[PDB]
Amino acid sequence: PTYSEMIAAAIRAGSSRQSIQAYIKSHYHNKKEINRVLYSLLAAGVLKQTGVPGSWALA
Amino acid sequence: PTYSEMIAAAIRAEGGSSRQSIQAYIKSHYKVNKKEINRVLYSLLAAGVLKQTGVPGSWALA
DNA sequence: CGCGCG
DNA sequence: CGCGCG
Repeated sequence: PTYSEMIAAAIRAGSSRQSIQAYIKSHYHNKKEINRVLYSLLAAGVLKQTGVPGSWALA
Repeated sequence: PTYSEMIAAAIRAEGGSSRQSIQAYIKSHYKVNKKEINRVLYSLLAAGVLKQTGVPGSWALA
């Protein structure tokens, strides 16, 4: 479905960008593209950051 | 001339040079983006040709 | 190496 | 907004 729901499913299943990226490919693109979506949701209040590497979780 | 030669020439003409300073000098003396300049500046930093002196940081010969 | 950057 | 990154 939409990238936000696929990322939400990855977190439900603190998850990193690499974890989220691997969940989407193995269940359903490049590091830059996924990062843009992750930071767009962070700007909108859907996600929260917890570093190096970037760990993501649902707000 | 090579990027190292253009960058050095930009640094000497400064009256301590910023990336935009080096970029503007090159673009009006030879008319040759941000990633390509920073690639060379930070490479010449690694080889000891240049030194940093902040945000975005100023460049100078070593 | 965190990088998403326009 | 520092970004050079591969």
